[PDB]
Amino acid sequence: GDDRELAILATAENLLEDRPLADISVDDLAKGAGISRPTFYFYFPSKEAVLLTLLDRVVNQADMALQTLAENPADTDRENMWRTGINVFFETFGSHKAVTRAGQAARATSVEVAELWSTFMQKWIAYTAAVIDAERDRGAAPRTLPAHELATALNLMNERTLFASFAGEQPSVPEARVLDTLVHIWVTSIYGEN
Amino acid sequence: GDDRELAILATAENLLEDRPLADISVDDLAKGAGISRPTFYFYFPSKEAVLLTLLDRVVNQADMALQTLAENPADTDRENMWRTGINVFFETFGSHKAVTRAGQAARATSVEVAELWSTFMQKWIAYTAAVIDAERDRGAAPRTLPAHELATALNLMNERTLFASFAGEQPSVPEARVLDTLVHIWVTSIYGEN
Ligand SMILES: CC(C)(C)OC(=O)N1CCC(c2nc(-c3cccs3)no2)CC1
Ligand SMILES: CC(C)(C)OC(=O)N1CCC(c2nc(-c3cccs3)no2)CC1
Repeated sequence: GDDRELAILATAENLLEDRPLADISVDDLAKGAGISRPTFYFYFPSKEAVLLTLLDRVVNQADMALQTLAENPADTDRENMWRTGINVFFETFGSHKAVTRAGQAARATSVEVAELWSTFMQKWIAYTAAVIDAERDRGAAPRTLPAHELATALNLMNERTLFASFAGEQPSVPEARVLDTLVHIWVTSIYGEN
Repeated sequence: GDDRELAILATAENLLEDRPLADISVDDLAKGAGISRPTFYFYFPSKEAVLLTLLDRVVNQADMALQTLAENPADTDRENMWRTGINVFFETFGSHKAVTRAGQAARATSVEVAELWSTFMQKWIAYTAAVIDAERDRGAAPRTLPAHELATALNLMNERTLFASFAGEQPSVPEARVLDTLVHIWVTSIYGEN
């Protein structure tokens, strides 16, 4: 009943390693999962619904992980604080590169995928702006740009930059350099007077 | 002979305002251009080839404009220097939002579009890193991150952020705030010790 769904999901992720969604069929997924094609159709209406679910799981896993840090006041400098937070996304999405690649491409063809991404991007930006605001309150960061606007561009940077790196796009920041790169830009733009 | 091509190009850009490429037909474009369908096929092999050409023109227009500034040593502060350069892209792409939207989406389905974008992104990053290097040489900017890595992430920020704004994505930085936002992050990350 339920392993069947989980077997579909694993097969989908497995097969996403080697080819896009357009090159994987319901037969491909039923076959991998040890089920017939109409039995697939009991768990999912389409291969696109399988992707949506994979992406949902990865996005939520990154969100929950971020909330774990949000509840814990880890004794450290400002720089370490942002690094560990950026690291949540580096590690989560980086541990699921195929789903991330596929999920990003699916934004353009699927309003459910587009909505999903939009929802969590809104949450992550709001939390970032909440933290920049706290920093400003305590006199740790200067009152420069509107915090929500600053938080938007920085999170958009992280999206584009982390994902370009994972896919090895030309141009991209090498995966082994991306964390350091993003953290530099975050700290100097949040804390910098100029 | 040649206005016919230019009429196809104008009709394509006109029609891109109201719907995507998938909702515009060769008949749509021949019709707008005052030509028959087989006469279209003399100038372009596909609607996708019409897009590629539109994008090529917009990318080159932004590149030439950037090179005009690159040759001129405009007397001003560091902040103004980057602002006018970022402005080249804000203005060019912002004056051609439909082609930009369509051209960005076409990256995913067209290796010629993907290659085109990749080529110019490589050029623009190289020039940015060349300027950061000059700044460092003259003692204007500190030797923090590798310049080419810094330049990559900043240009990726500009890509994602400017384009999200133009399309009015949720989340996005309002178009009237995006220039100020990007310039802040560029100046603090290039010039900031921390
Ligand atoms: C200070 C704490 C740990 C609370 O927050 C952070 O350090 N953050 C908040 C969220 C930031 C974030 N990055 C991202 C994305 C990366 C890639 C695509 S979205 N989404 O949110 C990373 C830094
Ligand atoms: C200092 C000079 C004027 C030489 O350069 C700049 O100010 N630049 C270099 C190029 C930078 C750039 N932005 C972009 C993109 C914006 C949107 C998509 S690419 N490409 O290159 C903008 C700032």
